[PDB]
Amino acid sequence: ENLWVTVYYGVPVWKEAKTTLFCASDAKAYEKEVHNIWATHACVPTDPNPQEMVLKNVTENFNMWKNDMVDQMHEDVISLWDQSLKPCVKLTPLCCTLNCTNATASNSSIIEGMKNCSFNITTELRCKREKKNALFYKLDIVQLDGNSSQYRLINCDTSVITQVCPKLSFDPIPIHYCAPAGYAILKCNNKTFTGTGPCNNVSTVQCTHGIKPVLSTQLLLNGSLAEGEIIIRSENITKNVKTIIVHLNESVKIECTRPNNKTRTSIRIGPGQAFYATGQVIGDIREAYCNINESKWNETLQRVSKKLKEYFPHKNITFQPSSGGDLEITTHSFNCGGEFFYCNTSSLFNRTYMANNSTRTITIHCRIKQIINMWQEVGRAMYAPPIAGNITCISNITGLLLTRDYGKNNTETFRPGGGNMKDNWRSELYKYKVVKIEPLGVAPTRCKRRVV
Amino acid sequence: ENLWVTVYYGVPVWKEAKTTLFCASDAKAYEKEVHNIWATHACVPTDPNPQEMVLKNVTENFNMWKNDMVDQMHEDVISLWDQSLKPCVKLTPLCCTLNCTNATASNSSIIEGMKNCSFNITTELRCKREKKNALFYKLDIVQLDGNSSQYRLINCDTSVITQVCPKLSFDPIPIHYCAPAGYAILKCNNKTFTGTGPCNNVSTVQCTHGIKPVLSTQLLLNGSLAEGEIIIRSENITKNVKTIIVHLNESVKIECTRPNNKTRTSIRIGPGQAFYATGQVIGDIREAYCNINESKWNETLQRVSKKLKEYFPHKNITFQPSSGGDLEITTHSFNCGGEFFYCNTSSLFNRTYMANNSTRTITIHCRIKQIINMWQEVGRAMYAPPIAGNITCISNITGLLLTRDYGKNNTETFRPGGGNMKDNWRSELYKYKVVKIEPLGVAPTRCKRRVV
Amino acid sequence: ENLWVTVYYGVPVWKEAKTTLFCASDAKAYEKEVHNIWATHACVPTDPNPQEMVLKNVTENFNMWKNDMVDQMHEDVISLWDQSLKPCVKLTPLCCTLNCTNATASNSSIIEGMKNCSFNITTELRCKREKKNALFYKLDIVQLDGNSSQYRLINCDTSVITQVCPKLSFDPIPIHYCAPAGYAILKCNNKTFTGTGPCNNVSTVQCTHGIKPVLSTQLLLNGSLAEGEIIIRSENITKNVKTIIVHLNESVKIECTRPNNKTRTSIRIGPGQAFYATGQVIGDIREAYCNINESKWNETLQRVSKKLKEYFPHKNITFQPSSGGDLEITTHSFNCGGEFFYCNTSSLFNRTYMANNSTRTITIHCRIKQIINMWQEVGRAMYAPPIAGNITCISNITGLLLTRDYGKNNTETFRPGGGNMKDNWRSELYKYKVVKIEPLGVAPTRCKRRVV
Amino acid sequence: EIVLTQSPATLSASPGERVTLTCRASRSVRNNVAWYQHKGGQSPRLLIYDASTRAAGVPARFSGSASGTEFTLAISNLESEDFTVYFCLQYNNWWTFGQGTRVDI
Amino acid sequence: EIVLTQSPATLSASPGERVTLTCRASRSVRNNVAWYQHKGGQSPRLLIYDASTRAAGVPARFSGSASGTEFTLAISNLESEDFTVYFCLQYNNWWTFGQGTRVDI
Amino acid sequence: EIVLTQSPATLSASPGERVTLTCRASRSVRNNVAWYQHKGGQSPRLLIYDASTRAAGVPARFSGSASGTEFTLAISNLESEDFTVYFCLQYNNWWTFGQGTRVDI
Amino acid sequence: QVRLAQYGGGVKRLGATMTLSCVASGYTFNDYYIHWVRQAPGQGFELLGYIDPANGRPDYAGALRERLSFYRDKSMETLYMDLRSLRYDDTAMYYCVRNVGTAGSLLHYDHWGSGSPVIVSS
Amino acid sequence: QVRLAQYGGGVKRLGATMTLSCVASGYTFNDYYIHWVRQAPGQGFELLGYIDPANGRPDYAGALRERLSFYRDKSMETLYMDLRSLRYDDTAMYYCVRNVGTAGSLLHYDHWGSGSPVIVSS
Amino acid sequence: QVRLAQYGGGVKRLGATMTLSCVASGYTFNDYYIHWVRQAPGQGFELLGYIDPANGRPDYAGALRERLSFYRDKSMETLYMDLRSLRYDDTAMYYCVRNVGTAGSLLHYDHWGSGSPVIVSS
Repeated sequence: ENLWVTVYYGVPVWKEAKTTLFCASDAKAYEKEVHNIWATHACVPTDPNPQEMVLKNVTENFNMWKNDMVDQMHEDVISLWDQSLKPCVKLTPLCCTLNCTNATASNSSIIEGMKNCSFNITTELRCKREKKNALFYKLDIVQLDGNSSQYRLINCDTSVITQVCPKLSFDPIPIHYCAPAGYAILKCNNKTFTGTGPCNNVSTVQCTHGIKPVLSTQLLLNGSLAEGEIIIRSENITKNVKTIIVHLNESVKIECTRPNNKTRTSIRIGPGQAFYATGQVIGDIREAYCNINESKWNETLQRVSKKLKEYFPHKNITFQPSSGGDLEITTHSFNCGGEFFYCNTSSLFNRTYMANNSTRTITIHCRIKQIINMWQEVGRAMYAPPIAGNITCISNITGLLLTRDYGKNNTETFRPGGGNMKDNWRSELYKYKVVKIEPLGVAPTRCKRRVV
Repeated sequence: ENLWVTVYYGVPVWKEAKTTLFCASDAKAYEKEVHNIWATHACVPTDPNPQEMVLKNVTENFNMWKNDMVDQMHEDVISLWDQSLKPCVKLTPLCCTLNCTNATASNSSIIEGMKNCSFNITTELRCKREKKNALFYKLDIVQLDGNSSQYRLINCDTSVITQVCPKLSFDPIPIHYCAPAGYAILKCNNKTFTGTGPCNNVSTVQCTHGIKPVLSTQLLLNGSLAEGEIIIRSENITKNVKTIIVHLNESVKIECTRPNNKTRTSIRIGPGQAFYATGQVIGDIREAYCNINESKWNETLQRVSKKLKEYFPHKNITFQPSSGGDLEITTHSFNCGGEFFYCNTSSLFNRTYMANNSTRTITIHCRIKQIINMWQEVGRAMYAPPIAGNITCISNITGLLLTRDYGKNNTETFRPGGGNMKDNWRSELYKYKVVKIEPLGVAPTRCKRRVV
Repeated sequence: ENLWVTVYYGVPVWKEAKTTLFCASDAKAYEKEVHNIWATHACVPTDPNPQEMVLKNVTENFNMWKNDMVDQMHEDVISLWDQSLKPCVKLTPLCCTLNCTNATASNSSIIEGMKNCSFNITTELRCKREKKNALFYKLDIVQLDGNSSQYRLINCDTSVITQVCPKLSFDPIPIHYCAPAGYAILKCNNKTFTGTGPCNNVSTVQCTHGIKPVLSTQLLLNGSLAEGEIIIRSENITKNVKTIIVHLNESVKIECTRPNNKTRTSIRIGPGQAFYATGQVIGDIREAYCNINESKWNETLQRVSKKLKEYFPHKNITFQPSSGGDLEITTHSFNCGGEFFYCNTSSLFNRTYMANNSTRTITIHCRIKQIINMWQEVGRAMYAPPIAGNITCISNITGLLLTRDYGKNNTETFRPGGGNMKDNWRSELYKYKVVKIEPLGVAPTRCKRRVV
Repeated sequence: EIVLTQSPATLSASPGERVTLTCRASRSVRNNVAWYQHKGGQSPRLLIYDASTRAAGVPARFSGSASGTEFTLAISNLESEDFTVYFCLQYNNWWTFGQGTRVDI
Repeated sequence: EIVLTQSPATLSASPGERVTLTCRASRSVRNNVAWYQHKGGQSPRLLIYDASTRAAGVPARFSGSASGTEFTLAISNLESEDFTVYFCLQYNNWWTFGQGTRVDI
Repeated sequence: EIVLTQSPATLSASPGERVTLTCRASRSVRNNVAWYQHKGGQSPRLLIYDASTRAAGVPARFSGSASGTEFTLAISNLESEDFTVYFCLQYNNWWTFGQGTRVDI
Repeated sequence: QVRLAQYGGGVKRLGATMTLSCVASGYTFNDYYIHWVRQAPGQGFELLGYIDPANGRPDYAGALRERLSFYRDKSMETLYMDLRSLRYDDTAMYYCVRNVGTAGSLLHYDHWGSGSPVIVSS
Repeated sequence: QVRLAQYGGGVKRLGATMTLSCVASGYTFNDYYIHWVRQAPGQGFELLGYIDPANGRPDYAGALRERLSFYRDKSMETLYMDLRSLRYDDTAMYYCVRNVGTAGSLLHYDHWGSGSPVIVSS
Repeated sequence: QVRLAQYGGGVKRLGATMTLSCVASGYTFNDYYIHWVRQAPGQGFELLGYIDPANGRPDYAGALRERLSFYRDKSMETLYMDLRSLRYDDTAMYYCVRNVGTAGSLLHYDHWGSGSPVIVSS
């Protein structure tokens, strides 16, 4: 009895909303003066330590598929890539038909994945036509009609090509995302979380942990690891799904190399503009390749199958190589050092299962490429200048982007896929959700205000 | 007796000021996902219904000539046109000398409004120089000196030419203008309002009604209609005036067509862009033309004279065609479908008057043009790609942009004019005025505040 | 006894901080509608009179070397030059190899500082080339290898060249700098101030006095004058210093001329734009030159020495010409009218000293140049079109940018230097410092607040 | 392979009547079912999806509902437009269609 | 055609005197009238417009006023600058000029 | 020319010991003095500047101090890294270096 | 707004190979999966498979995995379906169809192309 | 700042045709109307007509509408006046003159060009 | 990050002239002064002079002002030291070295190049 309205300001209560997050970073590169394609372009100073607060007695929903910030990650990474490529040289004067022949080196009367070529150019603008020569990995090139000595760069037909300036680095840096004032970010700390439904152990932060913007396909690499045993995340509107994300509790090492020496050459294009064509290949010629501990691979796919049959309770599971489409999805792909790789993963995925460490070492063939589509756009493409000398690289596999075949009697089947870059960031942003605080609460109370 | 100062906050009082209005729109095109040159570029979400409040007992001044927002309309329309044309292709490779000859229709020695032409082009950079051919409406082209087979595009001496991308549409959409917070917009609802002096029936809104950004000259079309009988708006500093706006209380229909079939063709400019040159004309040839109900035209000009003699009380009034200058003012002009028209309106304006519906149908000759100046700038010009096939169009005449001749004994005379695009928006923004609220009022009162 | 906390808001107290100052100007040019490279680009309306308040009984520190706003002056001037040059035409079509010969005029069978040249150009774009000719001051040009008739523009190897549009003017205007709200600017009014340590007569303003952004080297000109006798400002971390600024209490007039008549010629680049090449030289040929009152020069260097020996108490002081490096520092340089000058100041600086007005008039040889490095950046060179006819100019010397030699027995030595443009603005911004107000003060008081 | 059965194969009706069409699945498909009108010799059109959401621009006379393994399409007013073929589709697992149903006079 | 009459045709004055010039119209021109100085053999210059607004940079010694169909220009100090021709112009309807007036010693 | 003298020319020490090196100037150089390690046959490295500021990435075992015309470098733990040459440098007036000092077993 | 035009329909010789084709317009070509579906006369509709236009990934019905292939000329917003080794029972109407989906799941169809008839007999 | 330079002045033959010309600078060429005005010796000033430089629209005095024509080379900020069929009484000083106006009305003149004399006699 | 690479080191003939060279990378080339310093065997380090790379201004030790010269190819981030008229005692290690400074004063050195040995004997 005897109750009246009262207003409380600052009441801790919230609702879900779309909101513009801040890009945040270590304040200059890895806290260093180096030039790097992410953190050298703005993205504000360091979070020294995220001030995580664990909420008592909160039950709250999360939905990693319908998430409001993955789109912003996708746009922001694209924006940094656009802003950083924009000043660099457009290779447009290079784009006309090349004469080409078999490429070679001393004690290598062929280099097989490759072609030697020569082309018309102008060394200074409105000066005389001039001839220069270089070799290209064959995948950068198309052959014009007939038996044909005539070839062209694969994208300069359809799109403008920009050379990425050799001053930059492709290296990822640990980016952070932060709330603007009056928004808040929630983590969901339950160590078994499948990416949808309620969480029962929840905490808030002004910013995410670090995320590394690694471009990759088929294999999630240099990412986080799951806290439980292996977690399998899918949508659950339908058995039909675009991607399944498998998140490992144990990293599998992969090592890779481009062992041939590269002779960089400089061909002028204009005032302060130089194109780093790929000159003579040096050393005892090999393919690019990668290596894996076969014990760890077998254990990993056994564990993955042993979890995956919990979603799919009928008898048989099977893995296979890619069905078809572009190199970008039909192979595993990544950017070790400063060149792009494409690996025929078929020997990793020939495996089968049913109801009821430096030995046997797996090694895989890789091709490499200089002309690259990004974000699956068209009309713009990137040329990678050659990295001089020879290259070694090591990274951690952390998860698989699977997709599932047609369902048939007693038999599921899966293969590597994904390739749409959003699924990489969704494979790590699955934790977070963003909310707006609505602080102006009202309630009944056993009081009234004096009139005097 | 016994009076002291008091402050009232939020007092409803205002003064006139220049202020930056918001562009507002239906939230995506006509509430649709289509690509349109206005609403697809920003301009914020829909006003579902303007919350008009009629003010009791307000007398307030309006001045449509000295108005503070017409300039912003002019700048904003230009801005949208700049922002939307900027990504589309520059026809820069095309501009050097053409060779040309009489074009031909089927069965025919000729086609009269056009010239056939062929030209050197560069195609993909430093591939072979190559020859291509097209026909142009004669008005797009200048003949170089002498008896001369030699010709050039009319504008590209002076200017960059941009081809508008065929993805877009020239269609108007109903734009709205809205006040920022603390400004307010007043309408003046008096159904007889001449555009200057006091109004006695006034209302306020957060936003204007819709306005359609129609490019036209001589004739105001697809606009609003006056609420009374015909209204004639002029400046009143002097009998000399730049323009007179005549605003009709009854729309007169006009219908138009380009009945010939156009063969679109694609010529490659470079690494993604096609020049949509104009290929062979198909079908039984006609001019472009437009049609009007001659009864309604005669009644309209009778009514216009019957009002106009109230401003000019002496014995005679007369109409005539344009005196001289560019096509853009010497003819009626508009952009039906996706090409630009220029019509010799002389048969509409041969009329005389003095002191004391599908019959006789008027039809008028029109030419059509691909190369266009906008806003009467120079140094930039628009190329319209041909609309393929054939075109029909209908629109509503709503007002006349007159200008007055030298005044002579017992005789006024008027002819079509305007052409400076500001007068089109002033022919509909004449209603509104913008004000800033000055809410901090003070007054005497029979009170003082306690010291305790 | 009996003391409690209280808060005072608005307390006048401050700390030093980096903060973004406003660019401020006379509201359009010199309060005129003329087109000028500073004030026509934004920079807000006039301060009618700075509201200077002298602070009673304030002692406060100033440090002109470590100053927080000189960097912003440098960036802002760069920004205005970039924003104003960006729309003007790139001379890139001109850059291919020139053929050249000795330049001449009627009754001048040589003009010695100069070369006549002819070149291939593309008069209408992507069609037939043409030969055109012009003459250049020799310093704009480099000779390609051998005995060689072959030459190139000095910078277009390394850098884009933009022609500054003849519509603009290089003239300085009196720019002002102003604090954003809650920051404040302090002047230091002590008439003897050396640029570092405490000041005892201090005042505050919303804005600086006017500063003229004069590009010059060796000699500070059209600047302010010192209030005392001559002031010498240096850093004092070490006897080693990059620059010494000498600030005069008395202007010394300098007068200059380019007495030869220039024939401007117009060569088309493409759509609307033209290269204003330098055509035939007219009149009785002379060098460019400058003149000074030798009495005033001798008195000035006597006074400068007579102060400078107070910092350097041992016996001998001496002046010398430049040691080496680019023209920009090895000579005095300035931009009279609209062309750039470079003067061999060696006859001004041959002087010596030790322990214990239109007569003898000094005149000095000057070369002049069209192709210019700016802010000492590479990559972004500038071309000045010729000023037609002939030119006279007058300006006020106000200070010397000295630098000091190796210290040797009983003997200091100095020569002209500086050239890094920051030292010019630091030679006038030495007065000001910027602070943030921290208005939320707290203190003890003999009060407590009532609980009721 | 999830089967859909439509019933009836052909439905007898008169103009302006309310009319009901039925579809059943060999096992659960949740609500992940849709209905299409198929005008003779023409590209089909979407009516309803998730067994219940009428799509944009579809006539308000169409409606639908579900219970377990069974799905129902209704039309409030038959017309010469609607004396035509219709089919159910499921997208829960794999895609599969019913045999279609014709509505006639 | 709106006529302007100036009076006098020639005005006798001495340096440093205050001096007044007059213009009349055949009917009303509101205040839409201006005055110009015409130095011998040179492009004229604007003094006053709207019968009363002294233009920018014009000497303060010039002033003007109106009453009905009549317009007045005045100068506070004659000088060798100002022993010269002046004319009134109306811009109410069309444009027309007076016959001009000369001021002399 | 400001002279620097280092002392000793050679310093006898054992690993893990704290060790001290000294430098003196012919007249005052304020604190404008620095110390460098010179590994055999290699580009030197900065240790300390302004007689007291340890540079970034330098081992914490190095430290230094000053009094009038005299400057002191100290190392808390000798090692095979540090049985090597070191020199003082002054930048108060002109630049000049000491004769260097070697630390050995 | 949107369309799916089609071509390639007609009489085909017994045992031959055909390429049918579909041309999109009016929407963001990377965002929607395309499905190929058919109807033999007197039979209910049947799915052949689907293709992601963005990366060109195909997926096929288990009965036809040997015979079908899909590819796209991405710059042309254009898709192609090969069916190898035709048989009499492939005689049908063939459609390309647009499929809606969230980032997680493919769902119902929202637009059907014009349809191409094919008749298998020499 | 602003100028109106002129040319074309000189002796002209009886009954001939002439083009006089005027060149503007220092202001936004589209914003101001230009008027052509003349003075015969011993007569008050007279208006020939005006031209809007932006669109090239002319208006003429009723006495001379048959004989005059105006046009502009807009990229050159340059105006031309034709007077056809000269007579002895066209002997005069001719000026181009700048006219101020609001968006509504054209008002006083604010700047006069250098003036071109013309003498009509063979 | 930063480097100062060097070249030009080797045997040189008695009384000859040499150019040594130094190549920078990894930092803003205009911001830091470069000093040229040497060590003869059995002697303490010695300064030859310094150069501002931005404007190319040189400065010299008083003993060597006649013999030295410095210049830079600024677009190549590259510096050159000429020493004219070599003598036996110029036999030394030569370094280019980076010098920190505020806007007011040059201070300590923070990075040494790789070093070039020179031997003066025919």
